[PDB]
Amino acid sequence: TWELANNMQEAQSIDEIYKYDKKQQQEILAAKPWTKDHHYFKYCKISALALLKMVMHARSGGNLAVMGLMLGKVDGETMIIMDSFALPVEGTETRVNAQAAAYEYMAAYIENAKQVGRLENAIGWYHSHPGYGCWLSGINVSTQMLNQQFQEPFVA
Amino acid sequence: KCPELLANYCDMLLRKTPLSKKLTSEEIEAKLKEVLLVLKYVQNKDVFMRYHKAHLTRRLILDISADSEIEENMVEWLREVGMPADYVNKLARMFQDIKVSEDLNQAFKEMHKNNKLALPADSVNIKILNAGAWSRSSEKVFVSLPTELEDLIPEVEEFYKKNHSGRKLHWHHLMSNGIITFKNEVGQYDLEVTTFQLAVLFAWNQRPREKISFENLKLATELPDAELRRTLWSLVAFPKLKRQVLLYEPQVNSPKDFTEGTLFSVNQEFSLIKNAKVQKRGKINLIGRLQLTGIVQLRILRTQEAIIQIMKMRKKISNAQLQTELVEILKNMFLPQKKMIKEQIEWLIEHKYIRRDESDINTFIYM
Repeated sequence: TWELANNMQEAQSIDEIYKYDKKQQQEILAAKPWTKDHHYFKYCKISALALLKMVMHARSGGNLAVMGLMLGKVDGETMIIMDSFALPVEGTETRVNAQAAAYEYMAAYIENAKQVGRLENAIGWYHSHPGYGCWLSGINVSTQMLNQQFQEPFVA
Repeated sequence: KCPELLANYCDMLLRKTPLSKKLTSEEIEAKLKEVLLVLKYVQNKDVFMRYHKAHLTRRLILDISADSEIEENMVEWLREVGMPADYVNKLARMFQDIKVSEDLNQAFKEMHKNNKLALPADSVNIKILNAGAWSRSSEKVFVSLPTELEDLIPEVEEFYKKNHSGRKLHWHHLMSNGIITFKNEVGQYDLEVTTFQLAVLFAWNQRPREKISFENLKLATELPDAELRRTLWSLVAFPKLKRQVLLYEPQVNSPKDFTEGTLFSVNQEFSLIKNAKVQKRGKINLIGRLQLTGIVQLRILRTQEAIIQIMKMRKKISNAQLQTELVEILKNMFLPQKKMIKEQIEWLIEHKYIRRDESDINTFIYM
């Protein structure tokens, strides 16, 4: 009464976005709306859990640099991300190279998540910049070139 | 590569270093230019630069240069052919110091001409050169100079202090030269010797010829032990000599080592005669061509990603700022030099990892 609405089991569109419409995803992937115009998706929505996981990975990296993946989906004009997944990469705070460890790690973690019950796919990647703002460098630009031109749904 | 040998060719052309008396005309200078072209084609120029600097120091400190204009133009020719700027700056400083030393010697001769010193004022010459360019070592070795020169060093020091107060003069006895007069019976022949050789020869002068031992000579000359032996090699193993002035060696052996307690003695009737016929007014030069004066690849890999780190931190930077940040970062590792940082600088710009600004010659841009 004091909170009026409260919540036993009812929800709204806020809880609706957490689902997997297989037919809808298949038809948007087949139609490929963003392949026809450059000025497609401008809204990216990322869940809290992914945010805190990314922040903890960056902090655990310390003064050095870390790097990991992300999981989600695309819906119409907007992009949805709701999972973060770190990688065991090492290197100097000015450059990091993904060795064979990460190559064997992303596939293994994806298979483990599929066994768990997860159904999302790779959507992008996150990289920590220790101090020098937030801007893509030349190598980052080339990598994003190749990633978005081979794996059209992507974001850095 | 040939390197030093090629430098020897320069020593045969620019000046009469030793057997370089074969000079015809200025056309040889043109040949020297061809040699410079070789220096452009060949690699490992550090050894060639060091040999050229040593030859220039030997020629200038002895005043045996065949020509002066050619030597002056050699610096410009080397700069045009391409060489490190440090060598060119050092050569320019050496030439300027040599030019100033003539005026200093003239002033010393003109001013101090009443005290009479020991020798005539027209027989003593003083050449003071900057130690930051004309020398690299900083080790002092006693020579126990004779009483004749014991009254000349203080006068030069006093004159230098009076004229240019604020600087300290450290006399270098290894590069000094002089002429002494012998009285070896048949012929009195002048001999050119350095300071150590002069001390060794004058040690056995207070008691006729006589005979002295190695220990006595070492205790008298007070030289730096092993170096003294080297001086003996100059007075016992003179190349192309019919009869050495100090014709002794006791138990034969060789002048290289194993002196032990050999009793060296001067030969009063030594056959030191020019052309082996009447040494009435001969002169012998005994100085000769003496001119006494973290692995790299694993270490160079350290700094390049340090520069790239400084660049990825901030896009816009100047040369001085880059040097300051680089040396600020690399203090925990080895202390950086100047040549390594420069080498990395053009290694970076040649790989086009950075862009040189057109409006400003010093401003750099990341990629």
